[PDB]
Amino acid sequence: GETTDGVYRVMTRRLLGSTQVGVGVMQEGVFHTMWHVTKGAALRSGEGRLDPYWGDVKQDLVSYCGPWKLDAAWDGLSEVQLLAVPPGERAKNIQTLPGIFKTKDGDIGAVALDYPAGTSGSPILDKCGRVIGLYGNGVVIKNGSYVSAITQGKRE
Amino acid sequence: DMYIERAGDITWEKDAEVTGNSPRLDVALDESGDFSLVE
Ligand SMILES: O=C(Nc1ccc2c(c1)CNC2)c1cncc2[nH]ncc12
Repeated sequence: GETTDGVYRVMTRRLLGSTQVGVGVMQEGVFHTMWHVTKGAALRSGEGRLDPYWGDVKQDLVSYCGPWKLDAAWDGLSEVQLLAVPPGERAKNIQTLPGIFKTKDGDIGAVALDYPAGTSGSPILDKCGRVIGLYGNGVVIKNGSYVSAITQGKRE
Repeated sequence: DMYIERAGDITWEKDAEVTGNSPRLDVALDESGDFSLVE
């Protein structure tokens, strides 16, 4: 149905009323979201249907209609903007400087902003407007707060 | 069955609310894509 580029809410009617389970990015006719939002299930866009193309539970990413298109990366120095699309609330750009997740396989960017689980799949942007990753997969720090990683996929 | 709805354009907003810290956390990632705090 609607394949226009932009940020989208991922909703469901399987519970009470209409519940937002996550967010996603439409870019180049491909819907990008976090795997834990949809679980690989098909999505609906008006009368049209989005069938999954690629997905990985460890990366926690999933693409619809085609391969992963997002390929920008945080430069390790600049402030980014989380386009937070919260449940029931309007889309809102929050500027922050990301921290670092140090792992046995290298360092990853991390936005220290707390949002409901329904915000998962909200894009993280650079000063150019490019999508450098998605919010929704991170850790719970000592003060109960959430610090999500900047999760980017791979463009073939 | 899940469905999508447009929420807006993907542009940077000049003069947006600047908040949040930049912490260096030591994490581990398991086969289920779940992060954990290493100490
Ligand atoms: O629970 C969250 N995230 C999530 C869930 C399930 C899975 C994964 C990440 C990756 N493996 C499967 C969450 C996302 N956003 C904001 C939050 N605040 N507190 C928890 C959250």
